[PDB]
Amino acid sequence: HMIILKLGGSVITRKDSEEPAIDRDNLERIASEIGNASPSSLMIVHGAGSFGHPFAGEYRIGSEIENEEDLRRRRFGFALTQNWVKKLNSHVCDALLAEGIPAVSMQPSAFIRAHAGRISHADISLIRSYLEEGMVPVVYGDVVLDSDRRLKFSVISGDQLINHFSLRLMPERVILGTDVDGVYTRNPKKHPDARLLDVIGSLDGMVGKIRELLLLAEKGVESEIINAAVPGNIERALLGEEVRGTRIT
Amino acid sequence: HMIILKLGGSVITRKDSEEPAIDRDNLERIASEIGNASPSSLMIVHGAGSFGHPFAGEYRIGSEIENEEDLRRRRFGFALTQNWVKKLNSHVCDALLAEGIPAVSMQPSAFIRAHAGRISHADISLIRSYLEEGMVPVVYGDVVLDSDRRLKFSVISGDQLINHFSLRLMPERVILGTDVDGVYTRNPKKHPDARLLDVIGMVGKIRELLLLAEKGVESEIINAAVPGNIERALLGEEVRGTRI
Ligand SMILES: Nc1ncnc2c1ncn2[C@@H]1O[C@H](COP(=O)(O)OP(=O)(O)O)[C@@H](O)[C@H]1O
Ligand SMILES: Nc1ncnc2c1ncn2[C@@H]1O[C@H](COP(=O)(O)OP(=O)(O)O)[C@@H](O)[C@H]1O
Repeated sequence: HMIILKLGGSVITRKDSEEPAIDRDNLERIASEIGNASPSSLMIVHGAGSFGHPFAGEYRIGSEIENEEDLRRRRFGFALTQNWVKKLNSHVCDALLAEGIPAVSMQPSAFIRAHAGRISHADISLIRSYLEEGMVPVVYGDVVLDSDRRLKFSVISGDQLINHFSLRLMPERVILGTDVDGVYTRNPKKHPDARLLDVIGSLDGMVGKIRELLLLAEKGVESEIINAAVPGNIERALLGEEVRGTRIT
Repeated sequence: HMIILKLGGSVITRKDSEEPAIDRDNLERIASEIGNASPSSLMIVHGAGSFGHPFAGEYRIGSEIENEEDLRRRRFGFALTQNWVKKLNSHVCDALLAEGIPAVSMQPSAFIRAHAGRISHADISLIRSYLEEGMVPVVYGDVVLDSDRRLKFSVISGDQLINHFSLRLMPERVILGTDVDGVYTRNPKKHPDARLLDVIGMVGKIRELLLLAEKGVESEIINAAVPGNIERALLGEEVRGTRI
Protein backbone atom coordinates (compact mmCIF):
# COMPACT_ATOMS: atom_id res chain seq x y z
CA HIS A 1 0.00 0.00 0.00
CA MET A 2 2.90 2.26 -0.91
CA ILE A 3 3.10 6.06 -1.34
CA ILE A 4 5.64 8.06 -3.40
CA LEU A 5 6.00 11.67 -2.39
CA LYS A 6 8.01 14.44 -4.07
CA LEU A 7 9.23 17.55 -2.13
CA GLY A 8 9.68 20.43 -4.62
CA GLY A 9 13.15 21.96 -4.39
CA SER A 10 11.47 25.37 -4.03
CA VAL A 11 9.61 24.42 -0.85
CA ILE A 12 12.67 23.07 0.94
CA THR A 13 15.41 25.36 -0.35
CA ARG A 14 15.79 29.18 -0.12
CA LYS A 15 16.61 31.31 -3.09
CA ASP A 16 17.80 34.45 -1.22
CA SER A 17 21.04 32.55 -1.45
CA GLU A 18 24.33 33.93 -0.39
CA GLU A 19 25.08 30.22 -0.82
CA PRO A 20 22.57 27.47 -1.34
CA ALA A 21 20.46 27.10 1.77
CA ILE A 22 17.79 24.91 3.29
CA ASP A 23 14.38 26.31 4.09
CA ARG A 24 14.79 24.86 7.62
CA ASP A 25 11.25 25.66 8.77
CA ASN A 26 9.62 24.10 5.71
CA LEU A 27 11.91 21.14 5.85
CA GLU A 28 11.59 20.29 9.59
CA ARG A 29 7.90 20.79 9.53
CA ILE A 30 7.33 18.53 6.52
CA ALA A 31 9.49 15.85 8.18
CA SER A 32 7.36 16.19 11.33
CA GLU A 33 4.33 15.64 9.15
CA ILE A 34 5.80 12.57 7.50
CA GLY A 35 6.45 11.28 11.01
CA ASN A 36 2.98 12.06 12.31
CA ALA A 37 1.24 10.27 9.48
CA SER A 38 3.64 7.30 9.52
CA PRO A 39 2.88 5.76 6.10
CA SER A 40 3.17 1.96 5.94
CA SER A 41 5.37 2.12 2.82
CA LEU A 42 7.02 5.29 1.54
CA MET A 43 9.48 6.51 -0.98
CA ILE A 44 10.55 10.12 -1.32
CA VAL A 45 11.95 12.18 -4.10
CA HIS A 46 13.13 15.74 -3.67
CA GLY A 47 14.06 18.52 -6.11
CA ALA A 48 17.41 20.30 -5.80
CA GLY A 49 16.15 23.93 -5.89
CA SER A 50 19.02 26.31 -5.07
CA PHE A 51 21.49 23.46 -4.62
CA GLY A 52 20.91 22.39 -8.23
CA HIS A 53 19.51 24.89 -10.80
CA PRO A 54 22.19 27.54 -10.26
CA PHE A 55 25.18 25.25 -10.80
CA ALA A 56 23.80 23.13 -13.60
CA GLY A 57 22.59 26.25 -15.37
CA GLU A 58 25.96 27.88 -14.94
CA TYR A 59 27.55 24.87 -16.72
CA ARG A 60 24.68 24.19 -19.09
CA ILE A 61 24.39 20.53 -18.05
CA GLY A 62 22.23 18.70 -20.52
CA SER A 63 23.06 20.96 -23.52
CA GLU A 64 25.12 20.06 -26.62
CA ILE A 65 28.85 20.24 -26.05
CA GLU A 66 30.83 22.15 -28.72
CA ASN A 67 34.61 21.82 -27.95
CA GLU A 68 37.13 19.96 -25.77
CA GLU A 69 37.54 23.19 -23.75
CA ASP A 70 33.76 23.22 -23.07
CA LEU A 71 34.00 19.54 -22.14
CA ARG A 72 36.75 19.87 -19.57
CA ARG A 73 34.78 22.60 -17.84
CA ARG A 74 31.49 20.81 -17.84
CA ARG A 75 33.01 17.67 -16.43
CA PHE A 76 34.11 19.73 -13.46
CA GLY A 77 30.68 21.27 -13.24
CA PHE A 78 28.95 17.87 -13.28
CA ALA A 79 31.06 16.93 -10.22
CA LEU A 80 30.49 20.23 -8.44
CA THR A 81 26.80 20.09 -9.06
CA GLN A 82 26.55 16.44 -7.90
CA ASN A 83 28.28 17.33 -4.59
CA TRP A 84 25.99 20.28 -4.00
CA VAL A 85 22.87 18.21 -4.51
CA LYS A 86 24.30 15.46 -2.29
CA LYS A 87 24.70 18.07 0.53
CA LEU A 88 21.07 19.06 0.28
CA ASN A 89 20.16 15.36 0.41
CA SER A 90 22.17 14.97 3.61
CA HIS A 91 20.11 17.90 5.12
CA VAL A 92 17.02 16.15 3.93
CA CYS A 93 17.99 12.87 5.52
CA ASP A 94 19.00 14.78 8.75
CA ALA A 95 15.54 16.13 9.16
CA LEU A 96 13.90 12.81 8.43
CA LEU A 97 16.10 10.85 10.81
CA ALA A 98 15.53 13.54 13.51
CA GLU A 99 11.94 12.39 13.26
CA GLY A 100 12.65 8.69 13.59
CA ILE A 101 12.24 7.95 9.84
CA PRO A 102 14.72 5.39 8.52
CA ALA A 103 15.46 7.52 5.39
CA VAL A 104 17.94 5.83 3.10
CA SER A 105 19.23 7.90 0.29
CA MET A 106 20.03 6.54 -3.16
CA GLN A 107 22.24 8.85 -5.13
CA PRO A 108 20.78 8.79 -8.75
CA SER A 109 24.17 9.47 -10.33
CA ALA A 110 25.45 6.14 -8.84
CA PHE A 111 22.84 3.85 -10.49
CA ILE A 112 20.88 5.77 -13.19
CA ARG A 113 21.93 6.65 -16.72
CA ALA A 114 20.26 8.86 -19.24
CA HIS A 115 20.02 8.93 -22.99
CA ALA A 116 19.21 12.36 -24.47
CA GLY A 117 17.78 13.59 -21.21
CA ARG A 118 15.57 10.58 -20.59
CA ILE A 119 16.28 7.86 -17.99
CA SER A 120 17.89 5.01 -20.06
CA HIS A 121 18.84 2.57 -17.07
CA ALA A 122 17.73 2.58 -13.38
CA ASP A 123 18.29 -0.59 -11.26
CA ILE A 124 15.08 -0.92 -9.30
CA SER A 125 15.94 -4.15 -7.39
CA LEU A 126 17.86 -2.37 -4.61
CA ILE A 127 15.12 0.17 -4.04
CA ARG A 128 12.68 -2.72 -3.84
CA SER A 129 14.86 -4.47 -1.15
CA TYR A 130 15.03 -1.20 0.88
CA LEU A 131 11.25 -1.00 0.73
CA GLU A 132 10.93 -4.70 1.60
CA GLU A 133 13.22 -4.15 4.62
CA GLY A 134 10.84 -1.38 5.78
CA MET A 135 13.10 1.55 4.87
CA VAL A 136 12.27 4.91 3.23
CA PRO A 137 14.33 5.27 0.02
CA VAL A 138 15.06 8.98 -0.90
CA VAL A 139 16.06 9.95 -4.39
CA TYR A 140 16.54 13.43 -5.77
CA GLY A 141 17.04 15.46 -8.91
CA ASP A 142 20.60 14.88 -9.92
CA VAL A 143 23.08 15.09 -12.80
CA VAL A 144 23.75 11.68 -14.56
CA LEU A 145 25.87 10.50 -17.48
CA ASP A 146 24.04 10.73 -20.80
CA SER A 147 24.97 8.23 -23.45
CA ASP A 148 24.09 10.76 -26.16
CA ARG A 149 27.58 11.69 -27.17
CA ARG A 150 26.72 15.28 -27.91
CA LEU A 151 25.39 15.75 -24.38
CA LYS A 152 27.56 13.48 -22.13
CA PHE A 153 25.41 14.44 -19.04
CA SER A 154 21.89 15.54 -18.32
CA VAL A 155 19.96 16.67 -15.29
CA ILE A 156 17.36 14.17 -14.32
CA SER A 157 14.66 15.96 -12.46
CA GLY A 158 12.69 15.13 -9.42
CA ASP A 159 9.76 14.91 -11.82
CA GLN A 160 11.26 12.33 -14.24
CA LEU A 161 12.17 10.22 -11.19
CA ILE A 162 8.61 10.39 -9.85
CA ASN A 163 7.30 9.33 -13.31
CA HIS A 164 9.95 6.56 -13.94
CA PHE A 165 9.60 4.98 -10.47
CA SER A 166 5.86 5.28 -10.08
CA LEU A 167 5.41 3.55 -13.40
CA ARG A 168 7.62 0.68 -12.21
CA LEU A 169 6.78 0.38 -8.50
CA MET A 170 3.07 0.87 -9.11
CA PRO A 171 2.39 2.77 -5.85
CA GLU A 172 -1.17 3.37 -4.51
CA ARG A 173 -0.64 7.18 -4.49
CA VAL A 174 1.73 9.64 -6.04
CA ILE A 175 1.82 13.02 -4.22
CA LEU A 176 3.73 16.06 -5.48
CA GLY A 177 4.29 18.70 -2.82
CA THR A 178 4.90 22.05 -4.50
CA ASP A 179 4.96 25.73 -3.44
CA VAL A 180 1.61 26.68 -5.14
CA ASP A 181 -1.81 25.23 -4.41
CA GLY A 182 -2.22 23.22 -7.56
CA VAL A 183 -1.99 23.53 -11.26
CA TYR A 184 -3.71 26.67 -12.63
CA THR A 185 -4.97 27.70 -16.06
CA ARG A 186 -2.02 30.07 -16.11
CA ASN A 187 1.02 31.06 -14.11
CA PRO A 188 -0.91 32.45 -11.12
CA LYS A 189 2.08 34.69 -10.34
CA LYS A 190 1.90 36.50 -13.65
CA HIS A 191 -1.84 36.18 -14.39
CA PRO A 192 -4.55 37.50 -12.10
CA ASP A 193 -7.28 35.43 -13.74
CA ALA A 194 -5.39 32.09 -13.37
CA ARG A 195 -7.86 29.52 -12.00
CA LEU A 196 -6.96 26.47 -9.84
CA LEU A 197 -7.78 23.25 -11.72
CA ASP A 198 -9.00 20.42 -9.56
CA VAL A 199 -8.23 17.83 -12.25
CA ILE A 200 -6.17 17.78 -15.47
CA GLY A 201 -6.39 15.82 -18.71
CA SER A 202 -4.28 17.53 -21.34
CA LEU A 203 -2.20 20.61 -21.55
CA ASP A 204 -5.11 23.21 -21.23
CA GLY A 205 9.00 24.57 -14.28
CA MET A 206 5.35 23.72 -13.73
CA VAL A 207 4.78 22.90 -17.41
CA GLY A 208 7.72 20.58 -17.39
CA LYS A 209 6.17 18.89 -14.35
CA ILE A 210 2.77 18.33 -15.98
CA ARG A 211 4.22 16.97 -19.17
CA GLU A 212 6.13 14.44 -17.23
CA LEU A 213 3.09 13.56 -15.12
CA LEU A 214 0.89 13.39 -18.17
CA LEU A 215 3.17 10.51 -19.44
CA LEU A 216 2.47 8.74 -16.14
CA ALA A 217 -1.29 9.29 -16.04
CA GLU A 218 -1.46 8.01 -19.62
CA LYS A 219 0.06 4.65 -18.34
CA GLY A 220 -2.73 4.44 -15.77
CA VAL A 221 -1.18 6.00 -12.68
CA GLU A 222 -2.68 9.23 -11.31
CA SER A 223 -0.90 11.83 -9.23
CA GLU A 224 -1.90 14.72 -7.00
CA ILE A 225 -0.26 18.12 -6.71
CA ILE A 226 -0.64 19.89 -3.37
CA ASN A 227 1.06 22.83 -1.71
CA ALA A 228 3.76 21.56 0.69
CA ALA A 229 4.36 25.12 1.97
CA VAL A 230 0.93 24.89 3.67
CA PRO A 231 0.92 23.30 7.15
CA GLY A 232 -0.69 19.89 7.53
CA ASN A 233 -1.14 19.38 3.80
CA ILE A 234 1.56 16.68 3.59
CA GLU A 235 0.25 15.11 6.78
CA ARG A 236 -3.29 15.01 5.54
CA ALA A 237 -2.38 13.84 2.04
CA LEU A 238 -0.37 11.08 3.61
CA LEU A 239 -3.40 10.33 5.86
CA GLY A 240 -5.72 10.18 2.83
CA GLU A 241 -7.94 13.00 3.95
CA GLU A 242 -8.43 15.04 0.81
CA VAL A 243 -6.49 18.32 0.56
CA ARG A 244 -6.65 21.24 -1.94
CA GLY A 245 -4.87 20.39 -5.15
CA THR A 246 -5.12 19.05 -8.67
CA ARG A 247 -5.36 15.36 -9.73
CA ILE A 248 -3.64 14.49 -13.03
CA THR A 249 -5.66 11.74 -14.98
CA HIS B 1 47.41 3.18 -16.52
CA MET B 2 44.85 3.61 -13.75
CA ILE B 3 45.47 3.85 -10.02
CA ILE B 4 43.18 3.18 -7.12
CA LEU B 5 44.08 5.09 -4.03
CA LYS B 6 42.69 4.57 -0.50
CA LEU B 7 42.66 7.31 2.10
CA GLY B 8 42.37 5.71 5.50
CA GLY B 9 39.63 7.03 7.74
CA SER B 10 42.21 7.65 10.60
CA VAL B 11 44.22 9.95 8.31
CA ILE B 12 41.28 12.13 7.14
CA THR B 13 39.11 12.32 10.23
CA ARG B 14 39.83 12.94 13.90
CA LYS B 15 38.17 11.41 16.96
CA ASP B 16 38.12 14.52 19.00
CA SER B 17 34.80 16.10 19.41
CA GLU B 18 31.29 15.42 20.52
CA GLU B 19 30.62 15.62 16.74
CA PRO B 20 32.44 13.65 14.05
CA ALA B 21 34.91 15.89 12.30
CA ILE B 22 37.38 16.05 9.50
CA ASP B 23 41.07 16.36 9.80
CA ARG B 24 40.96 19.50 7.68
CA ASP B 25 44.76 19.80 7.44
CA ASN B 26 45.46 16.27 6.24
CA LEU B 27 42.56 16.30 3.88
CA GLU B 28 43.22 19.60 2.04
CA ARG B 29 46.90 18.70 1.97
CA ILE B 30 46.17 15.30 0.42
CA ALA B 31 43.79 16.92 -2.11
CA SER B 32 46.54 19.34 -3.02
CA GLU B 33 49.02 16.48 -3.47
CA ILE B 34 46.61 14.56 -5.74
CA GLY B 35 46.10 17.80 -7.61
CA ASN B 36 49.83 18.30 -8.07
CA ALA B 37 50.41 14.73 -9.27
CA SER B 38 47.53 14.83 -11.78
CA PRO B 39 47.30 11.10 -12.26
CA SER B 40 45.80 10.55 -15.72
CA SER B 41 43.31 7.94 -14.48
CA LEU B 42 42.31 7.67 -10.81
CA MET B 43 39.78 6.24 -8.49
CA ILE B 44 39.70 6.93 -4.75
CA VAL B 45 38.31 4.81 -1.90
CA HIS B 46 38.15 6.41 1.56
CA GLY B 47 37.48 5.13 5.03
CA ALA B 48 34.73 6.58 7.21
CA GLY B 49 36.95 6.95 10.30
CA SER B 50 35.04 8.72 13.05
CA PHE B 51 31.98 9.40 10.78
CA GLY B 52 31.53 5.58 10.61
CA HIS B 53 32.62 3.24 13.43
CA PRO B 54 30.92 5.22 16.25
CA PHE B 55 27.45 4.76 14.78
CA ALA B 56 28.00 1.36 13.30
CA GLY B 57 29.26 0.29 16.82
CA GLU B 58 26.33 1.84 18.78
CA TYR B 59 23.94 -0.16 16.60
CA ARG B 60 26.02 -3.34 16.19
CA ILE B 61 25.67 -3.36 12.40
CA GLY B 62 26.65 -6.56 10.65
CA SER B 63 26.14 -8.65 13.78
CA GLU B 64 23.30 -11.14 14.28
CA ILE B 65 19.71 -9.93 14.88
CA GLU B 66 17.61 -11.62 17.66
CA ASN B 67 14.65 -9.38 18.45
CA GLU B 68 12.29 -7.31 16.21
CA GLU B 69 13.32 -4.54 18.59
CA ASP B 70 16.86 -5.40 17.50
CA LEU B 71 15.61 -5.28 13.96
CA ARG B 72 13.77 -1.99 13.96
CA ARG B 73 16.73 -0.47 15.74
CA ARG B 74 19.45 -1.64 13.42
CA ARG B 75 17.26 -0.23 10.59
CA PHE B 76 17.30 3.16 12.04
CA GLY B 77 20.95 2.94 12.66
CA PHE B 78 21.66 1.80 9.05
CA ALA B 79 20.03 5.02 7.88
CA LEU B 80 21.81 7.17 10.47
CA THR B 81 25.18 5.66 9.68
CA GLN B 82 24.79 6.05 5.90
CA ASN B 83 23.98 9.75 6.24
CA TRP B 84 27.01 10.37 8.46
CA VAL B 85 29.41 8.67 6.11
CA LYS B 86 27.75 10.55 3.09
CA LYS B 87 28.58 13.91 4.89
CA LEU B 88 32.15 12.87 5.20
CA ASN B 89 32.30 11.95 1.51
CA SER B 90 30.82 15.36 0.74
CA HIS B 91 33.75 16.92 2.69
CA VAL B 92 36.18 14.76 0.81
CA CYS B 93 34.69 15.85 -2.54
CA ASP B 94 34.65 19.57 -1.43
CA ALA B 95 38.32 19.21 -0.77
CA LEU B 96 39.00 17.52 -4.10
CA LEU B 97 36.89 20.00 -6.01
CA ALA B 98 38.66 22.97 -4.33
CA GLU B 99 41.69 21.58 -6.12
CA GLY B 100 39.94 21.46 -9.53
CA ILE B 101 39.62 17.64 -9.50
CA PRO B 102 36.45 16.29 -11.15
CA ALA B 103 35.57 13.91 -8.31
CA VAL B 104 32.24 12.14 -8.36
CA SER B 105 31.01 10.09 -5.45
CA MET B 106 29.39 6.72 -5.85
CA GLN B 107 27.52 5.88 -2.75
CA PRO B 108 28.01 2.10 -2.13
CA SER B 109 24.71 1.64 -0.46
CA ALA B 110 23.11 2.79 -3.76
CA PHE B 111 24.60 0.00 -5.99
CA ILE B 112 26.43 -2.60 -3.85
CA ARG B 113 25.14 -5.52 -1.84
CA ALA B 114 26.76 -7.79 0.69
CA HIS B 115 26.30 -11.42 1.75
CA ALA B 116 27.45 -12.40 5.13
CA GLY B 117 29.65 -9.22 5.35
CA ARG B 118 31.31 -9.87 2.02
CA ILE B 119 30.69 -7.87 -1.16
CA SER B 120 28.28 -9.87 -3.21
CA HIS B 121 27.15 -7.89 -6.35
CA ALA B 122 28.19 -4.52 -7.72
CA ASP B 123 27.60 -3.21 -11.26
CA ILE B 124 30.88 -1.66 -12.40
CA SER B 125 29.61 -0.20 -15.64
CA LEU B 126 28.95 3.34 -14.32
CA ILE B 127 32.41 3.40 -12.66
CA ARG B 128 33.99 2.52 -16.04
CA SER B 129 31.98 5.26 -17.74
CA TYR B 130 33.07 7.86 -15.17
CA LEU B 131 36.68 6.79 -15.65
CA GLU B 132 36.21 6.91 -19.44
CA GLU B 133 34.99 10.50 -19.21
CA GLY B 134 38.03 11.43 -17.19
CA MET B 135 36.33 11.77 -13.82
CA VAL B 136 37.47 10.45 -10.48
CA PRO B 137 34.95 8.06 -8.90
CA VAL B 138 35.14 8.27 -5.19
CA VAL B 139 33.76 5.35 -3.18
CA TYR B 140 33.90 4.86 0.58
CA GLY B 141 33.31 2.59 3.57
CA ASP B 142 29.49 2.32 4.05
CA VAL B 143 26.60 0.16 5.37
CA VAL B 144 25.11 -2.09 2.64
CA LEU B 145 22.11 -4.48 2.61
CA ASP B 146 23.25 -7.97 3.37
CA SER B 147 21.35 -10.99 1.91
CA ASP B 148 22.29 -13.19 4.93
CA ARG B 149 18.93 -12.92 6.64
CA ARG B 150 20.62 -13.38 10.06
CA LEU B 151 22.40 -9.98 9.54
CA LYS B 152 20.38 -7.82 7.07
CA PHE B 153 23.03 -5.02 7.01
CA SER B 154 26.79 -5.08 7.03
CA VAL B 155 29.48 -2.47 7.07
CA ILE B 156 31.59 -2.93 3.88
CA SER B 157 34.95 -1.30 4.66
CA GLY B 158 37.26 0.64 2.42
CA ASP B 159 39.63 -2.33 2.41
CA GLN B 160 37.00 -4.72 1.03
CA LEU B 161 36.12 -2.03 -1.62
CA ILE B 162 39.76 -1.74 -2.71
CA ASN B 163 40.12 -5.51 -2.92
CA HIS B 164 36.78 -5.94 -4.77
CA PHE B 165 37.36 -3.26 -7.42
CA SER B 166 41.09 -3.84 -8.05
CA LEU B 167 40.38 -7.39 -9.09
CA ARG B 168 37.56 -6.36 -11.51
CA LEU B 169 39.21 -3.20 -13.00
CA MET B 170 42.79 -4.51 -12.79
CA PRO B 171 44.44 -1.12 -12.07
CA GLU B 172 48.09 -0.32 -12.81
CA ARG B 173 48.90 0.38 -9.10
CA VAL B 174 47.00 0.23 -5.86
CA ILE B 175 48.11 2.63 -3.05
CA LEU B 176 46.82 2.60 0.46
CA GLY B 177 47.38 5.76 2.36
CA THR B 178 47.32 4.95 6.07
CA ASP B 179 48.37 6.69 9.33
CA VAL B 180 51.62 4.63 9.87
CA ASP B 181 54.69 4.10 7.66
CA GLY B 182 54.03 0.55 6.66
CA VAL B 183 53.18 -2.89 7.82
CA TYR B 184 55.28 -3.82 10.87
CA THR B 185 56.02 -7.22 12.43
CA ARG B 186 53.75 -6.13 15.29
CA ASN B 187 51.49 -3.24 16.27
CA PRO B 188 53.97 -0.29 16.29
CA LYS B 189 51.59 1.56 18.60
CA LYS B 190 52.35 -0.75 21.57
CA HIS B 191 55.36 -2.88 20.58
CA PRO B 192 58.41 -0.61 20.68
CA ASP B 193 60.31 -3.45 18.93
CA ALA B 194 57.95 -3.68 15.93
CA ARG B 195 60.12 -3.57 12.77
CA LEU B 196 58.91 -2.03 9.46
CA LEU B 197 58.44 -4.66 6.69
CA ASP B 198 59.53 -3.55 3.26
CA VAL B 199 57.73 -6.32 1.41
CA ILE B 200 55.20 -9.05 2.10
CA GLY B 201 43.65 -3.49 9.99
CA MET B 202 46.27 -4.63 9.72
CA VAL B 203 44.90 -7.83 11.05
CA GLY B 204 42.10 -7.07 8.60
CA LYS B 205 43.65 -4.67 6.06
CA ILE B 206 46.37 -7.19 5.28
CA ARG B 207 44.03 -10.20 5.15
CA GLU B 208 42.13 -8.56 2.29
CA LEU B 209 45.31 -7.48 0.31
CA LEU B 210 46.49 -11.04 0.46
CA LEU B 211 43.40 -12.32 -1.38
CA LEU B 212 44.30 -9.75 -4.13
CA ALA B 213 48.04 -10.63 -3.99
CA GLU B 214 47.00 -14.27 -4.58
CA LYS B 215 44.88 -13.42 -7.68
CA GLY B 216 47.65 -11.41 -9.39
CA VAL B 217 47.61 -7.81 -8.08
CA GLU B 218 50.01 -6.14 -5.62
CA SER B 219 49.37 -3.04 -3.49
CA GLU B 220 51.48 -0.52 -1.57
CA ILE B 221 51.04 0.78 1.94
CA ILE B 222 52.30 4.29 2.75
CA ASN B 223 51.90 6.95 5.40
CA ALA B 224 49.56 9.60 4.08
CA ALA B 225 49.89 11.59 7.31
CA VAL B 226 53.42 12.54 6.15
CA PRO B 227 53.71 15.46 3.63
CA GLY B 228 54.47 14.37 0.03
CA ASN B 229 54.19 10.58 0.28
CA ILE B 230 50.87 10.59 -1.62
CA GLU B 231 52.20 12.99 -4.19
CA ARG B 232 55.39 11.03 -4.57
CA ALA B 233 53.59 7.68 -4.86
CA LEU B 234 51.01 9.11 -7.25
CA LEU B 235 53.98 10.19 -9.42
CA GLY B 236 55.68 6.76 -9.29
CA GLU B 237 58.59 7.96 -7.16
CA GLU B 238 60.31 6.10 -4.30
CA VAL B 239 58.25 6.48 -1.12
CA ARG B 240 58.70 4.53 2.12
CA GLY B 241 56.40 1.70 3.05
CA THR B 242 55.49 -1.84 2.29
CA ARG B 243 54.82 -3.66 -0.99
CA ILE B 244 52.28 -6.51 -0.99
N1 LIG C 1 -0.05 26.86 -14.78
C1 LIG C 1 0.55 26.90 -13.57
N2 LIG C 1 -0.03 26.52 -12.42
C2 LIG C 1 0.66 26.55 -11.23
N3 LIG C 1 1.91 27.07 -11.13
C3 LIG C 1 2.57 27.51 -12.26
C4 LIG C 1 1.91 27.42 -13.54
N4 LIG C 1 2.73 27.95 -14.48
C5 LIG C 1 3.88 28.32 -13.87
N5 LIG C 1 3.78 28.05 -12.56
C6 LIG C 1 4.90 28.29 -11.61
O1 LIG C 1 5.54 27.00 -11.35
C7 LIG C 1 6.03 26.97 -10.00
C8 LIG C 1 6.15 25.57 -9.41
O2 LIG C 1 7.09 24.83 -10.19
P1 LIG C 1 8.57 24.60 -9.59
O3 LIG C 1 9.21 25.91 -9.22
O4 LIG C 1 9.29 23.68 -10.54
O5 LIG C 1 8.08 23.80 -8.25
P2 LIG C 1 8.84 22.56 -7.53
O6 LIG C 1 9.93 23.23 -6.67
O7 LIG C 1 7.75 21.89 -6.71
O8 LIG C 1 9.35 21.71 -8.69
C9 LIG C 1 5.03 27.80 -9.23
O9 LIG C 1 5.71 28.48 -8.18
C10 LIG C 1 4.48 28.79 -10.24
O10 LIG C 1 5.11 30.05 -10.03
N1 LIG D 1 51.26 -5.20 12.44
C1 LIG D 1 50.91 -3.91 12.25
N2 LIG D 1 51.56 -3.01 11.45
C2 LIG D 1 51.15 -1.72 11.31
N3 LIG D 1 50.10 -1.22 12.00
C3 LIG D 1 49.35 -2.03 12.83
C4 LIG D 1 49.73 -3.43 12.99
N4 LIG D 1 48.89 -3.99 13.88
C5 LIG D 1 47.99 -3.04 14.24
N5 LIG D 1 48.28 -1.88 13.63
C6 LIG D 1 47.50 -0.64 13.80
O1 LIG D 1 46.69 -0.45 12.61
C7 LIG D 1 46.66 0.95 12.31
C8 LIG D 1 46.31 1.26 10.85
O2 LIG D 1 45.22 0.42 10.48
P1 LIG D 1 43.82 0.98 9.85
O3 LIG D 1 42.91 1.44 10.99
O4 LIG D 1 43.44 -0.18 8.95
O5 LIG D 1 44.24 2.25 8.93
P2 LIG D 1 43.28 3.09 7.88
O6 LIG D 1 42.48 4.10 8.73
O7 LIG D 1 44.33 3.73 7.01
O8 LIG D 1 42.48 2.00 7.17
C9 LIG D 1 48.03 1.46 12.71
O9 LIG D 1 47.92 2.85 13.01
C10 LIG D 1 48.38 0.59 13.92
O10 LIG D 1 48.01 1.22 15.15
